[PDB]
Amino acid sequence: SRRRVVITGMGMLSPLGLDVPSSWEGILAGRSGIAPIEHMDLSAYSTRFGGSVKGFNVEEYLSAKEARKLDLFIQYGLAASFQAVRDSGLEVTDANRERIGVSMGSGIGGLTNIENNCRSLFEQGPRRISPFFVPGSIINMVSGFLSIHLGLQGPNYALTTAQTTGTHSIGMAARNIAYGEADVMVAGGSEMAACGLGLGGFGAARALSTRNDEPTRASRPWDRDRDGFVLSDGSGALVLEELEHARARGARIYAELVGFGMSGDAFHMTAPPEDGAGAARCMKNALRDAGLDPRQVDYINAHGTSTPAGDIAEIAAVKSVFGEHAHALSMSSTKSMTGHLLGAAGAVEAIFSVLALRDQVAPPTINLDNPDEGCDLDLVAHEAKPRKIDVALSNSFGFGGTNGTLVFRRFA
Amino acid sequence: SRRRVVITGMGMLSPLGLDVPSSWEGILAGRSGIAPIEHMDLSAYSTRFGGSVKGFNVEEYLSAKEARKLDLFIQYGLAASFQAVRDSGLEVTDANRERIGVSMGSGIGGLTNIENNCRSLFEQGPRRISPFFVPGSIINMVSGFLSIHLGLQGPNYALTTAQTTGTHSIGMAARNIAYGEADVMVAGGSEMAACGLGLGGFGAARALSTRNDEPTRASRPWDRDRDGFVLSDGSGALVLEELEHARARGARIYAELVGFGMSGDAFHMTAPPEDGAGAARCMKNALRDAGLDPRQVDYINAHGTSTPAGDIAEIAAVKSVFGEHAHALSMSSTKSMTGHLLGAAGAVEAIFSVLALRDQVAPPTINLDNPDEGCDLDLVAHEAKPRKIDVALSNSFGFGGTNGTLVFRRFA
Ligand SMILES: CC(C)CNC(=O)c1cc[nH]n1
Ligand SMILES: CC(C)CNC(=O)c1cc[nH]n1
Repeated sequence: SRRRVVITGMGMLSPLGLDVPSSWEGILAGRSGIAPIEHMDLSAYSTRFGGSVKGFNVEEYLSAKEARKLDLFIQYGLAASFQAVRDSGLEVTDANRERIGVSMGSGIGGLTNIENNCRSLFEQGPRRISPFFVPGSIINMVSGFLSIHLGLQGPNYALTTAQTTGTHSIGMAARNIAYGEADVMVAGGSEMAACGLGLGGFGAARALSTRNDEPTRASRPWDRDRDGFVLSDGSGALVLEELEHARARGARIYAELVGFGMSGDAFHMTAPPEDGAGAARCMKNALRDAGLDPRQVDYINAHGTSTPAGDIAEIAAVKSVFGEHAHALSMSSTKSMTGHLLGAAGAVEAIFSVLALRDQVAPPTINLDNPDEGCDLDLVAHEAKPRKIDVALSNSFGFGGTNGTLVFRRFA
Repeated sequence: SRRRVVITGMGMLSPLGLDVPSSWEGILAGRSGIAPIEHMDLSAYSTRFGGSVKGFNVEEYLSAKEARKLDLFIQYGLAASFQAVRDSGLEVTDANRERIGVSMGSGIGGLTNIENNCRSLFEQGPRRISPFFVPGSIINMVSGFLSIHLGLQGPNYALTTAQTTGTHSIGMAARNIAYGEADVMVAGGSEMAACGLGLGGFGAARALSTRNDEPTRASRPWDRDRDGFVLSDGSGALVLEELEHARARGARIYAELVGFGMSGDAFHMTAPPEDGAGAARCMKNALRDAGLDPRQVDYINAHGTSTPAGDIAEIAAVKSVFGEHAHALSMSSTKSMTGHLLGAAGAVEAIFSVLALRDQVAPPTINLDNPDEGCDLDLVAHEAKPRKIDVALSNSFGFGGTNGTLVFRRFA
């Protein structure tokens, strides 16, 4: 029946690093990747900072000629994907290429490319729209280009569930493997929404921290003085592999993906219910999916976006699911350091949860200077905490009240 | 052993009609929904026609104020979804709401809303971007809004696989039910890409027919004079239901969804391999998934987009999968009449495949006046053909060489 699914490769671009080891070092050091934005003039914007991928060189991966036609989210997705596949040691052959697929998603996709092509259309005319505009901007083309570059003939798709995308992409890819639709999936998310429409759109919703004077202090999940999320760019990709397939080739296994939960809040497009009932249903689904006692959960990588409503509803959900055990587990928001990578948030955070299992350390929630009312769990304030982690849970919640939970455990 | 999945409700907005029965009356009458586009100045564009939804009244579904918050593609997906739920007679209760989910996707999503917000951003600056710009434009908001409106707490997601979206959405929803993760899913696709960036984008890629003098004859799949696809808008939704759940409430069952296939070409971004090998793999995968012999297929609803390369490669794939049986089955492109609904193409064509089973009639390929070299199958040229149909296949192929096949069978 269901096969087991393990993680054999990981790849990342984040505001903390151009790969997983560099990003993970920043996470354990409590380093902010948040800074005033340099690539554009934001003087008319109420938010002028975020998590950029600094010093990204697409020519470490792709020819300048190809990169020129690709939105940054595609470039970032491909880079993370290429890293994950190399990290896995997998050899794509005629014998296995039909069994290897990709599910790399995005919440927003090629908004920069769309904004630039809009400029061309309105300032000049449709004769100035790029012939590459559509395939260089649409969300499924991380999966599409990665399949073309590596010869992957397996299931090829893209999820778009806003800030849940990365979590759902990994969960559904794991289901593809579990049910025998594939033996290997490259799965994760990528995002680059840091153009005028992205910063302006989230700005127009009053969703973003306006702490321009101290950008590294802006993302402060569960802190009394939090005032909305920090917009960040990048990508995470994991190589997911059927367990017996991984054993057969002698793959290095990072961890086992044991649980995946999905749910809808069915409450509000942009706001969670105050009790976090949707997050609670999702986590319980994932825990049952994993065949676990909630007391087995040692570490939660929270969605923890630094929004007033979101942070407290997530505490509410965790308290509901874990009762007294909510006081024994460690929960942290790596968004304290990375900001909110939106569609990629769940992907980089799946990787941070797996590395919490490899290194037996809970990443910190930086900036948690004054926990808010009812935020009385172990939220790993300020500094990484070495502790026993056998089971780690990663939560993502998105616009539309779409929820995803991944459960990872150490593997023998 | 998996659970069986049946279709109990369908909804649609197409260039042929504001519901399923009006659209299907057009399909079987050989009617075109293609006309010069009226909603904009297309003087600088090489294509000035497409398949618009004519006379759509969002206030039959939403308050004017809910509707102002949402891109047209979201309005269209909600319309089709509300039709399908209503058509199914399903009653959402506290007992079942956790078992009812939604997978409504889009290929390109909120291009019109992005265009309109770009105009404000460049004319007046970011203070003029709508607060609802992001949640009202993102592809998962059909799934999100439908779940909030109907109280659906089951799996909530959206696929974006370009022109394969509707096929994949329906196939993965069917997997959700087959493997016990939901009892009911609303699945399909919506698209409204007939704006400047849509006609501009595909036009820059020379992907579109430029037959501005005869818009109704532009979409001519397998015809020697074909010159690119016709851009169309609309939406398809199906209520997928676990068979025992459908029978227990006395649901009317249109057909059974017995097979789903996915594959990647891993070849080119916008053109198939000339042998259609990825499409051949995808169809074999869906037939193996259904436990069917190729000889059991009576009707194929082709991808059939009216592109020089795609039409011919789809013939090669069908000839390769079905050998001698390629000449017994009937295959037609309803895009001859509807044009290419992109992300919604596979959703409306799944509905047309189900109604081909219900009514025992292969819809025509209109405008097939001079079939091209090797286009010598039964392509149902010009006129609907009544015939035995026990098994219908629906193919969708999209940018990145992402392929999906659905297999439907008569339910007695
Ligand atoms: C609905 C919003 C956009 C995201 N939701 C959360 O932040 C959350 C927290 C607890 N449950 N959902
Ligand atoms: C790969 C493009 C975007 C579409 N694909 C086809 O048209 C096709 C035909 C036979 N096999 N693939």
